[PDB]
Amino acid sequence: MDIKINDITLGNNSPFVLFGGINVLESLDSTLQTCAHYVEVTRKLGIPYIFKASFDKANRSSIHSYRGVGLEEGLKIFEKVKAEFGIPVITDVHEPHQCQPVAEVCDVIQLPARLARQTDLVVAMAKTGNVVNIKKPQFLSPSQMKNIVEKFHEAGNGKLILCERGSSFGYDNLVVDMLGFGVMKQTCGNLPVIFDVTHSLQTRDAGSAASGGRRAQALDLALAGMATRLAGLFLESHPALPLHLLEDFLIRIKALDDLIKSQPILTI
Amino acid sequence: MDIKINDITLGNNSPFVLFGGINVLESLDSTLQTCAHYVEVTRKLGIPYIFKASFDKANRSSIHSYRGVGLEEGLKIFEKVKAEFGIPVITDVHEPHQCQPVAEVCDVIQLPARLARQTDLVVAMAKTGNVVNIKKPQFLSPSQMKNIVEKFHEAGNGKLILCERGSSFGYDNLVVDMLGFGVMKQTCGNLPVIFDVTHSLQTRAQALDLALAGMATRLAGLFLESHPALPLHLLEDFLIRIKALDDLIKSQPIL
Amino acid sequence: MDIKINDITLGNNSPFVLFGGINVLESLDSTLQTCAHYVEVTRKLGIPYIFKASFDKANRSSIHSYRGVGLEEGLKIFEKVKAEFGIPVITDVHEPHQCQPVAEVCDVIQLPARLARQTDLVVAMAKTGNVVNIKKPQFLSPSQMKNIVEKFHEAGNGKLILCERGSSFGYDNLVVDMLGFGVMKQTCGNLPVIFDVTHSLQTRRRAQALDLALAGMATRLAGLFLESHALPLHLLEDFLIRIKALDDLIKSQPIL
Amino acid sequence: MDIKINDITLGNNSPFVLFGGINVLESLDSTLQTCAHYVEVTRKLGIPYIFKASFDKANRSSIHSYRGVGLEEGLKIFEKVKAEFGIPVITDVHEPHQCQPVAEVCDVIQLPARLARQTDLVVAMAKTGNVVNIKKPQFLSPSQMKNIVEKFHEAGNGKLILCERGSSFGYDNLVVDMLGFGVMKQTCGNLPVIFDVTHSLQGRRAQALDLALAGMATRLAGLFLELHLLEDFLIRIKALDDLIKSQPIL
Ligand SMILES: [Cl-]
Ligand SMILES: [Cl-]
Ligand SMILES: [Cl-]
Ligand SMILES: [Cl-]
Ligand SMILES: [Cl-]
Ligand SMILES: [Cl-]
Ligand code: NA
Repeated sequence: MDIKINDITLGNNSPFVLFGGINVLESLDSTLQTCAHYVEVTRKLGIPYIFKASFDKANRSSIHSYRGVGLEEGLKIFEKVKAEFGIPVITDVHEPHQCQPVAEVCDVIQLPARLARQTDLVVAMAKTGNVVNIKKPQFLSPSQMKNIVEKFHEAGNGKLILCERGSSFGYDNLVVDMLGFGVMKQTCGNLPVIFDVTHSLQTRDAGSAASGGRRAQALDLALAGMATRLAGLFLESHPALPLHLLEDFLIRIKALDDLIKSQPILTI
Repeated sequence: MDIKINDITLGNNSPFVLFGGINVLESLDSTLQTCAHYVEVTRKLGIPYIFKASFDKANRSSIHSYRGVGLEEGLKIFEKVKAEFGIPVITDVHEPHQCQPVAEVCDVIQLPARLARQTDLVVAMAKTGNVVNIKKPQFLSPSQMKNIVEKFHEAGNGKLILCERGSSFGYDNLVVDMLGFGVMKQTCGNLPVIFDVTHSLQTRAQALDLALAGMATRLAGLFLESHPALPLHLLEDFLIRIKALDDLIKSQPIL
Repeated sequence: MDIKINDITLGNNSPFVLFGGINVLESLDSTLQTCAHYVEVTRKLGIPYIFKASFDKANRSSIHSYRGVGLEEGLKIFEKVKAEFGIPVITDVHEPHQCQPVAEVCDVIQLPARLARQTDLVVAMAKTGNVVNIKKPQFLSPSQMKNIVEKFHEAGNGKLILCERGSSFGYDNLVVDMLGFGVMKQTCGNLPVIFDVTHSLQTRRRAQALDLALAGMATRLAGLFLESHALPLHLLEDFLIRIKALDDLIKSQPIL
Repeated sequence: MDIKINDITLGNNSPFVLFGGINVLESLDSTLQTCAHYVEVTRKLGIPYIFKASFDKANRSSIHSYRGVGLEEGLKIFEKVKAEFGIPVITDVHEPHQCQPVAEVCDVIQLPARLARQTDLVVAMAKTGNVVNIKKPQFLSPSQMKNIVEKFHEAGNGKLILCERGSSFGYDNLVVDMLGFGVMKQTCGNLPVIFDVTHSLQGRRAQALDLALAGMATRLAGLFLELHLLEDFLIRIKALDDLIKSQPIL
């Protein structure tokens, strides 16, 4: 099943879409500057791009870390991003009451992994009728995603993206099961699957030392996921991977994606 | 560090405290019946007791599933439990705005495991000044519980209980690392550690074996659910065993 | 099901049996001294005791680490232990050809975890007719132990002990699933289940070994398997006092 | 570091090599038939090929299960495969005494994962001087492969292949950590790394293809694989391998 996002077609048989941006919105000027870097690199390669940021992030690593400019100013920033660059945008919500006003502006709304079973939020997000990105909790098996999808369907919204972010592996933070992508596609009606490679490399479960040198293998992880035929890649980059590297990185991802997406799926 | 909850002393070198009750509040009358059973059993066995129930199941599998009586009616039920039996109670909170009104009634308020990183919720719970029960996420290493404890300390509340509920073990399965208890005690200032045996068994006579094993490591409390979950009529027999072990362990000097 | 090992009764409802000793037989005099310390302490506390050591350790940290005294001299050392102290002994085997000569001397023979699905070794061990200790591999689940037990039964030997040593948990780490003991008892005919606390900790000390040991023994087990040099040898008495306390309590109550 | 196996170059920047065949050798005729199929498919696609089989099934579910032809007859069959098809072969060894006679015939000898810490087996395999395929244990972090490599080096054999076969994930289940390939390359001197997709897989056809594609995207020396399913698979794997190998390393 494909999802149309303005001009973009998002789907597991379509050219991959890049989701990226900044962690939290600070100001119009800082946002436009960072967005412009992604837009310039993606335009150089012809890759569809959706800008991501949080306006009120409730799960930062300290309780006084800045949560973002907030709903009213955040939406004004997102409006300007859409107008200036002509791209769609994506943000997370965590309060049911925020869903409707966010959905007036933001093309895709995101269901934080920790909240993925929270019924009042699921309903409120569903009722917006917007595209929704469902983050797969690290503690949920891929064959359980169908239950979250079922709740969205019960609440009347089928425009759903499934977002892989890794699975809990010992006290070693996260491992990504490359088979989980296929399990999701098969059980959830071939909804668009996207791969959050950045959060798959998170180390808040066990601390950074428990991940050893393994996180340096991030291009590899991205390539490996995209080899399984995916609608998109969710990826953070700042001058997260560095920006001199972003073009080189996307060249490799686009090469693989183009190769994969050009071949018919295996005969049956 | 010990925590006083009314007349109860909760701590890792004190007689274990039972946090027991039910999944979800469904009516006044069923709640009082179940709680009466727990009170009568625990009083005769001499086991300190805190009554547990959720007022809302916020993450059931269908949007049409029964969620329980809800906040307003749930607090009325908890007020009646406290009046009738004179015991403390515990319930979970899911939204920052629920924290102050829940804390006015419920002695202990509980941070759900999946919400343990929600900073707005941590702050709102902390501000209540109530005793807090921190459910350890299945995806968190025991040496990282300190990170949650640090947030509560920064928010000005140190009356914290650490609650084991198992660790993810592959897909759809949990294991309880019996060494984690000691890791939590050493790295979190010997705050009370309690064991949620019920949720640790998320896919028998297995509950007793697992409870015994956890309590062998010397813990402040046991957290469990029954249904009229352990069959309610087996409660007394179950607790006799747990108390026999707890008494023995607690009588041995710490090494 | 109980197993008699000389005058010892091993079983999940009997007083726990300590299986203790050392990693690798490296000498005669030092072996006897260490064994003597275990004997003195277990006799003082009334705890049944079986001395454990490897004669050939195929597991070493370097290619030229000493592998141990070997079969012939190792069996001689075991003979001396048995003559001097009058206790049973246990050791591991790695090759079918070693089964007979080791079984003639040793009261229990051990199947290494890595070899637990090696059919030729299983058959050769079964055919000795000796008591066998089956080490549960860290990569095998507790409900698969019944398949190893079946192979021994097909080969004619039912005098089997199941030994827990933890399960793989992420990378380079072990966790002991306290529920596995019950799964093994239920699916394998209530054969004796013992807990190798030493090897269950090898990726993680004294206070840890105690907590883990107590936790396991709370589940009602036939025995505890440990190495010293590994627990410091002088702390053996204190450690066993606490284990025996819990074991006596548990074992004195009927099963629920 | 590349390894030459006859006229095959095996390395992490070379065209991938297919290791495949059958589980356990049962007869000459069925072995030659299966091998001929792999040869015909790999030749027409231009993929280097090494034939794999065990002479013995060391783990069977019953004591009375069929065990395979055994060492003596197994080596006679491997000799005939090499004479008929002119390809290298690979088999596993389980006992030190088997190492020298197997190495006389088999180009690559394999260290089973469960036996990777058996020091006497390592030494005996090293002393053959043959190319060795080291199967990574399901509990070991990829950085710990360096400790096994060190042992082989100290025993005088540097012709080593590291082989991924998945990692234990709870009970009775495996996961392949796609980050581990790079870790093994970086910590073990860029020895060839190959991916045992068959044993990593605790329809199922489509799963094997997804997993194989994902691992080969990390840039590997080779792969193990068990109406024309082999060729359809290989066509896709070769397409991806060729693309990956044509990009400079980042
Ligand atoms: Cl903080
Ligand atoms: Cl998560
Ligand atoms: Cl709960
Ligand atoms: Cl959890
Ligand atoms: Cl041992
Ligand atoms: Cl093992
Ligand atoms: Na004997």
